[PDB]
Amino acid sequence: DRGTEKSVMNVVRNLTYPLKKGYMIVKCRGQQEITNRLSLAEATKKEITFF
Amino acid sequence: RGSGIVTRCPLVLKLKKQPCEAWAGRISYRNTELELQDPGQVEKEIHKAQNV
Repeated sequence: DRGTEKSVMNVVRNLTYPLKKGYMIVKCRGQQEITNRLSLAEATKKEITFF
Repeated sequence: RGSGIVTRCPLVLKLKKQPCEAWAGRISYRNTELELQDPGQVEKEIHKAQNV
């Protein structure tokens, strides 16, 4: 959310770190998603939409 | 400017132009970096730094 977290995002985007197989981001799934154990089709649908 | 404010410790100012948004930070001599975000918070924090 803050300039603090947007700086980390810029520094990873440009690959200043060494990793030859690089970076990635996944959503963690929400607190209500874990409660009911919702179908993975909705997690795919949710994830693609949020990015 | 204050009521006569001046350096109590040596003070190291490092300046580099960049197209990225304004950011300042600071370093204490106990091996602690601090994020200041935009440089408005600088003036008070660098006196506050010297004091401690």
